[PDB]
Amino acid sequence: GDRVADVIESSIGDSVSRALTHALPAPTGQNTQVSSHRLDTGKVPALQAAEIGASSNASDESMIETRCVLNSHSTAETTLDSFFSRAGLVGEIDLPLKGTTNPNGYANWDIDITGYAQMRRKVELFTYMRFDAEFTFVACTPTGEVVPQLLQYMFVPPGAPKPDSRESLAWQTATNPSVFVKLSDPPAQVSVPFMSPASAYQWFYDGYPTFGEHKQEKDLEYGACPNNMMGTFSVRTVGTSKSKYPLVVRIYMRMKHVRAWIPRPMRNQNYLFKANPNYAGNSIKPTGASRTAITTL
Amino acid sequence: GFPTELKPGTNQFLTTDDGVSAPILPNFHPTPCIHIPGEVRNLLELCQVETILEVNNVPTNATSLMERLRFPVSAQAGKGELCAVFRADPGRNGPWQSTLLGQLCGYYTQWSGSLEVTFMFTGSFMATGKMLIAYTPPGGPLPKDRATAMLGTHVIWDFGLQSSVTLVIPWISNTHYRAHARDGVFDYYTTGLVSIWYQTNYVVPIGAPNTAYIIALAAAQKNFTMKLCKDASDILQTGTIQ
Amino acid sequence: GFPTELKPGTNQFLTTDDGVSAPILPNFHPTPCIHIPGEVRNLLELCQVETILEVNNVPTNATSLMERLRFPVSAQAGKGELCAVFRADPGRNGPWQSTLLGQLCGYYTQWSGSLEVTFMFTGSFMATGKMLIAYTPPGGPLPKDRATAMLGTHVIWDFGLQSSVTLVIPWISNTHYRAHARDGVFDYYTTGLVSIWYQTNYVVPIGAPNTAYIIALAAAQKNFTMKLCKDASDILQTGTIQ
Amino acid sequence: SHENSNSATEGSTINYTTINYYKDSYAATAGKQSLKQDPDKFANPVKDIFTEMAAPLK
Amino acid sequence: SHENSNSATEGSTINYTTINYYKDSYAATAGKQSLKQDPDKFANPVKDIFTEMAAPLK
Amino acid sequence: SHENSNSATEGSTINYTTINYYKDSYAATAGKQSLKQDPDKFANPVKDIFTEMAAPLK
Amino acid sequence: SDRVAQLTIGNSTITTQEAANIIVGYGEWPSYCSDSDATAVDKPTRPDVSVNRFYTLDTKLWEKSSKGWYWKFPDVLTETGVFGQNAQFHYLYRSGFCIHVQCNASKFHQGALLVAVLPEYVIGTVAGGTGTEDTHPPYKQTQPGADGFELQHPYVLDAGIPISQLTVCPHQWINLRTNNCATIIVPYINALPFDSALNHCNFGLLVVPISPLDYDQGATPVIPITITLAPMCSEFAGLRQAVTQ
Ligand SMILES: Cc1cccc(-c2ccc(OCCCCCN3CCN(c4ccncc4)C3=O)cc2)c1
Ligand code: NA
Ligand code: NA
Ligand code: NA
Ligand code: NA
Repeated sequence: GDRVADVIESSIGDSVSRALTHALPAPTGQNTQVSSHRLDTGKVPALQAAEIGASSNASDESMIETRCVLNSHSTAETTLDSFFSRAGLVGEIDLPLKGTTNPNGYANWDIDITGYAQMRRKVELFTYMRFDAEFTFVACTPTGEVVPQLLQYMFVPPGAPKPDSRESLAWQTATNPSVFVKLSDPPAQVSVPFMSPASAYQWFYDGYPTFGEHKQEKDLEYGACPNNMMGTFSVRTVGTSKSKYPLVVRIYMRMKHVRAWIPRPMRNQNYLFKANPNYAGNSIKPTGASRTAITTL
Repeated sequence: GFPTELKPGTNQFLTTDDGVSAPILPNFHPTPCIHIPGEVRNLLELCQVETILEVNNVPTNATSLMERLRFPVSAQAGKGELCAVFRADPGRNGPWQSTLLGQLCGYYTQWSGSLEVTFMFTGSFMATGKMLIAYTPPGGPLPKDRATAMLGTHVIWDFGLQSSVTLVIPWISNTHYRAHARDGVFDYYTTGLVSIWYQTNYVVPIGAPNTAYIIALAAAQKNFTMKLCKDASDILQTGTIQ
Repeated sequence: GFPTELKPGTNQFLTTDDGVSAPILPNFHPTPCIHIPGEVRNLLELCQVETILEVNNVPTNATSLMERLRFPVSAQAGKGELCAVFRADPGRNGPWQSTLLGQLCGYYTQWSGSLEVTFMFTGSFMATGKMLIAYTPPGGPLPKDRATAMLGTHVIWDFGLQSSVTLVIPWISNTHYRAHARDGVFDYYTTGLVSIWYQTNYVVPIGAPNTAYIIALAAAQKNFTMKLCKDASDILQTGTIQ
Repeated sequence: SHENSNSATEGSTINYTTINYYKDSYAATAGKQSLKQDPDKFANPVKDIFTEMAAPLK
Repeated sequence: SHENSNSATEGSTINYTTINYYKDSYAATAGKQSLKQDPDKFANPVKDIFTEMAAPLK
Repeated sequence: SHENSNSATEGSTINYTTINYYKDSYAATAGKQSLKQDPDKFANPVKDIFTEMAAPLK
Repeated sequence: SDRVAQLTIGNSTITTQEAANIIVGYGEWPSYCSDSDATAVDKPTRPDVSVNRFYTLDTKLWEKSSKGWYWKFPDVLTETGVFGQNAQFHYLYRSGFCIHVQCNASKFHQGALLVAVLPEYVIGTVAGGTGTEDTHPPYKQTQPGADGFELQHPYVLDAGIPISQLTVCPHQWINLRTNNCATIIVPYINALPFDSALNHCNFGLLVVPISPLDYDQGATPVIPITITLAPMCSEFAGLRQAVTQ
């Protein structure tokens, strides 16, 4: 039991996070109300104090004489799902015949979508994201030709054995999920759930994955968060003998049922590496076009 | 089996098709979602947040990039001299590209709504002055003088305890929506021009800097909306990202 | 026929797709199901059953394999000497691989829950002693001495009629679930360390063995669960099985 | 339908209207989201709110 | 539906929720199983149960 | 159905009867239109209407 | 009446006579972790007053050529007072923060500092200038401790992102002709309920002059910028020996 006053009256333990703002319904743009001339003292909408950290509260009505306008313009297309639920390229995998890369009829791809600028820039607008996704696999030869070839795609989660060859025992796929499909068939397509151990994936992790000294040789791990590493995508031509055709697999991701937190400034320098925000120091360019003088167009 | 007949579209892969696809992990249940601050529900929420407008988008050497974030004002000769100008077109190349509004704008083909630019004076407390900021709707050429600019929508700013002032760029268009404006026939969708002039003069006493800077912050009004989702004009990658 | 349109996914064979397929034997009725003891409904039922933990996983020659099932304690010099140590990571290579919990764990990508290890003393009835068993949460390096280990979660075991004691390895993680930990960035999901020290000393009178053994049995607590089904790391076959 | 509740948005302040043929909800379509917005969370996160008519620094 | 009851789980302590288009129930999907568990059957198969607080050998 | 109202004819004096399987109404079929007609709008746009029996220039 | 203010927490009190209100990041106050959001089972320790108080950790000098600086939280405090100790002895940590950046001058000086908070502020490198070398920032740069660290290229925040858009984050400005301080309250921000105060920095505090400091010869040229901060609703769990990293 409790008895001393400071304990009885303390707020230690309040799990109810007080919120200063609440969301309101806004299916259309706000309307404009009629307004007239105002010649008042004390009243001053135009003047602000940006130092406070808040945006201007001044509206059209208070700055000029406005008419009434019934705005029925929809706000539907700017929802998270509307913006993100559009399949975009996130991975390309080659399976050549005579080659330097994967001349063995199989390949392993770490599931990381940061190798493509269009998609990457969009998701990096937010710090945390939680979503389900629809993946589509488009296969064909390097010329875009379709050939009678059977492939096997297998999802290898962290801890599961990664195939080391076209004949690896791991292809028995007794528990991992696999998709067998022909190039002649339409693109393969499946739904993937939100799989992180965290409540959300995060495109930015300012920290290290482990404890200890963080010496030069371990700096490759700064910013690496296992919670974002969902596993490997393995593919092979289904046979004990090398395929007759060179293949290319394009991977498209379409997010759905999206939630995002903490908006961030948008990338303005070319991307260089998947794992980090490194930029070319000798080519730091302005965010946009420039002109000769501030007083000329 | 049941009599069916395949129609055109069959086997096609539309990247924006909102369909149903087989689940790879049956009976899998995602990690519960705890509370995380700052959840955004609609991009329009972000468009109402003011970000810095690079009105002074002239310096280009790395060492001077930070200078683009602010432009100056200083004691003049009282002839209603011009201080600066810029197009109001938000989705057009220029000053607006530095703002989050301009960037998000790039992912949409059409937009509609009033805009606002708040100017913050960062001179010394002892500096005073009055500026005339004007918005010239389409059709009006760059005002040659303050008298001409004064004929459009404008605000007369007086420096004081309130460091900032807000210029509202009201929605004045012939069409309900504007596509991104650019030189050519698409200049049809131009929003107009914004010019800043000295109404009085930047006055300062002995002992205070003769030059101070103004920082411009821009965002959208609550009647702003965008439509027809598209890919942004920039692709931030040269070769493959490794 | 009825207007249909094929979507992507058509003709694909997803091994985990839970679909409907034509029955080969119409009107066939299976042999009735009599009562059979020991029906299991969920793998979690098995994870709560304790199996032997090979803390002493050092001997490798066939003739000594049985020695891995137990480790020793014996009269010391009373300096709070260290008896044994092992990582608590259940789905990691090491001692836990000998337990059914560890094996079943291998078929799942993520796990969550508290663990328990029960130690049974098999020395003579006349042998006595007190041991300190500690669990060091992530971040804490292998305790250099008993004083350091003592700062974490621990139990002080006293030998007596009750042959065993239970160390609970409470769920203390930053994430709701841990993936299988291993050297590298995945050490992020490590559970910690378990160290055993002499609190007093193994005391015995004249006529009784100066060395006795302890057998460790480990299982999961009732808050334990696993998710994201995957294939185990081992495939017990070399060539074709004939 | 009587399916599993494994959608990434299960328990969201904005309800969705979707389609599905499988027992796992995450297989469902994106559907329509609810149109709520909270601009102030980012544009006006001030403790003591200041009116429009008044001068921001009293 | 009005089908045959030839499923391998016909008459199980755990009921299932499945889909089927054929007259033979075993063609049906795996569906959802019921979440009952009896750990004690294996973890605590003792005749005279012993409390947690008390010492196991009285 | 409970879909979006993005059809080019949303709010027309002539109602339509259509089919659709998507959440966006413009994907729907053309269907049947209503058979209303207003010839006078073009054939007889006169202010002071003149009878048939009478002579048009009184 | 919005200019004057007093912040009292623990055994510490801050006053200011030229404020610009207070920002509460993402519109919500710090709070302790609920029983439904939690996952770790051990009973947490909540030291209260001995750790949730104001700590004045560092002072930098604003010069006509300063580029700007940043600090990482909770890194800045991991070695200070009772908070530091708790952060070292425990694996799990969580808390909010009240940040109070100070900088006064005279009615004859001028300049504007942008004070903002950026969650998961991941630092990047210049990649060898040409962008061919995959370099990485060293520990002393990602977790600079209390001395903070100076931005090499403030325009892109040393991370390839425009500072011009940093205002999308909780922030305030210190415009000398207007105010002499910034106050920002920040709730715990992470995708997990608790985390290591050593391995993970939840956010970064940026102080960057956007409008250069200026004054005439004869006016005090030494214009300090001091950083004071207070943890809020601190919680610790997963106890063992102390660890510095
Ligand atoms: C049956 C089957 C066959 C082949 C592939 C798959 C498959 C592939 C990927 C799947 O994972 C999709 C993961 C999407 C999010 C990936 N993330 C989450 C966070 N993240 C990230 C990247 C870089 N830095 C930080 C985070 C990512 O790249 C699921 C199933 C399934
Ligand atoms: Na037939
Ligand atoms: Na599918
Ligand atoms: Na027909
Ligand atoms: Na079939």
